[PDB]
Amino acid sequence: KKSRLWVDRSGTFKVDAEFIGCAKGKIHLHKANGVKIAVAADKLSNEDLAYVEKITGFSLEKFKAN
Repeated sequence: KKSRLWVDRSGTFKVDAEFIGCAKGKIHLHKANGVKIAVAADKLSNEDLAYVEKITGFSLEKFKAN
């Protein structure tokens, strides 16, 4: 795990970020730019979820749209 390029489901936004904590279905992210953001884990890309799954130990399969 390290500050990397995250992408949402639709590919509308891509962000450099590291995973800090996921809560209430959202992901708290700390960008490598030094900014802290909140990205919903359910409108995100499967790869990004698979990664945060590995950080957490949970499964975001349910959050993957396809």
